[PDB]
Amino acid sequence: LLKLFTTMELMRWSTLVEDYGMELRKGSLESPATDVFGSTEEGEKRWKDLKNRVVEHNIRIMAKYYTRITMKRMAQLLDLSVDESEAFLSNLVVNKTIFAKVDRLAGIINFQRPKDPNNLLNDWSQKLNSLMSLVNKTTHLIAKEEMIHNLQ
Amino acid sequence: MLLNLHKKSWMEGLTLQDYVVKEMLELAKNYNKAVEEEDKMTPEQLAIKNVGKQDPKRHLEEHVDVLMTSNIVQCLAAMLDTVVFK
Amino acid sequence: ILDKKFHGILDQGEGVLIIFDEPPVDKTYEAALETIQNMSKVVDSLYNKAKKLT
Amino acid sequence: AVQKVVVHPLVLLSVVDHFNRIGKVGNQKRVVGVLLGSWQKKVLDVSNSFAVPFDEDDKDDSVWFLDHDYLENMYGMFKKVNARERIVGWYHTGPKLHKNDIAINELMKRYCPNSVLVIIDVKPKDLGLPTEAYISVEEVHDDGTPTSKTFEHVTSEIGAEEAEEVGVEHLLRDIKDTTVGTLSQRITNQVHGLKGLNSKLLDIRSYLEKVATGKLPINHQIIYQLQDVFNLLPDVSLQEFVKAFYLKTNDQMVVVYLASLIRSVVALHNLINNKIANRDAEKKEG
Repeated sequence: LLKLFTTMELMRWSTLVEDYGMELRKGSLESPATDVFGSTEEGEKRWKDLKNRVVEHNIRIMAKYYTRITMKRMAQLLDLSVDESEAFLSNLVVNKTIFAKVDRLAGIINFQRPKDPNNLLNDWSQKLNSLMSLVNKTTHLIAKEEMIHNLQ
Repeated sequence: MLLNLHKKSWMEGLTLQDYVVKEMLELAKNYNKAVEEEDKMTPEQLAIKNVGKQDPKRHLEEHVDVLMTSNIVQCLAAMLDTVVFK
Repeated sequence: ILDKKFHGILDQGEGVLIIFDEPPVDKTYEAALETIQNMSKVVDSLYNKAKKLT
Repeated sequence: AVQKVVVHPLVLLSVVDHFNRIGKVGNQKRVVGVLLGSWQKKVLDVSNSFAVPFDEDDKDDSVWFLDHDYLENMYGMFKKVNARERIVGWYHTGPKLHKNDIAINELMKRYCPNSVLVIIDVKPKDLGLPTEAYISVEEVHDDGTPTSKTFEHVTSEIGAEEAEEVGVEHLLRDIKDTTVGTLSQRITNQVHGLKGLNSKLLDIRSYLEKVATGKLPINHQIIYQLQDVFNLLPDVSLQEFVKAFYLKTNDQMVVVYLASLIRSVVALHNLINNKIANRDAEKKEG
């Protein structure tokens, strides 16, 4: 359960279904497994909430980790089907909190920034961030020159 | 040495650390529109008649040097890629 | 798209129908509106310029 | 602890005046003195300092002499006239560090735990930056010796204060603040380019001298580890910003369209005023 909590381990959902369908069998303790999983009611919607969580978590971490991606390879790497991703991503766009992008003619889809409207921070990042670290390299490589010139 | 440590300290930038380049130009094109229309609205009302009246109110419109020096800064700081890089 | 707008250009083969424009560009507009009257002034002054000489 | 400071050049003339004390009478040729510090914030502040009568011999290079009445009760008189100012560290000349540095470090730490000394120069014709600041911590080594109090460096800087240039900037008269666009940035250009790549020529030269006969920076592997931070850009044989091809095109785009439009409007400023004002005041013949 803590293993599910930081990138969730890019896995097959049914292995976790093994690991958490053992819990209705597990011990005399069965009522948390009843409330979450062993219910033919809201707990079955909690099963489907775990489905929601796994596809939603693929969205949560992979929407950081997207540059360019095909459609159906995504659809089968979401621990689910291909055409079922129609509904299974229409819910993730009525999620409406991730700005996204898909193409159905060529399959190349993509979750990214709104298409480079401001080109500045490339220049700013390189010049200011790295090259001001490089003008600090003078300030602290003369310090490390003094470090090595202790014994020199 | 205090001249050195006045235009090296008491004026900002210890010269490794200046070469704001762009967001100042967003604000500066705000400048170079807002200052511009006021540079436009006034000299329409210059002495377009033949009057020999001699009593000015003085405001000295012109707004040249802001444009000039700020955009020399903008061009030679847009140079920074081709200057510091290669 | 025809009569009204929300500036959605026909983006047939993308899959977003991207709705985009930059309405503040009006520094250039405002400078054009300047030039139009700046040389109305200059042309009005040309009468003095080509009149008081000869 | 100590990270950056605020230092005002009254300490600098308080170095140069004791340099005037021991220069013409020069026998031990060095200005070593005590840095009083109004320790306010994590940023440090100095408005006072005094130079101890002091010597430092060469043989065994650990013979050295304070003056503990001049160190204690002069500081007490100073605390009476200014209790805000207290001790924070010291200073010396002879920018080549030596072995007695760690001994006066041992004694400077018992007055203030996070003390900081100041390497100075008596004639900075530098790039430049002014005088130095350290930090004394114990990292001992990968070696296993008894405690190594090796001098770590604080990035030094300079602050400011009201009414402390009143006659001096009056005497120089060569003050030129608003001229950035012709000179004030090309000085920085010359400076950071040439003076940073020649410090980098000392980097390649010194570290290829370590290649030949030297330390060859093992066990301080932060040297080439931080040259990797330089090596964010490798620039391999086509100089590799052909992905920044269009990005640099879009960067040239904005400012050059600003140049074209705005400088045409700058012409529209200049020419009209020049022609009208000149034609008026020229055709008025008298």
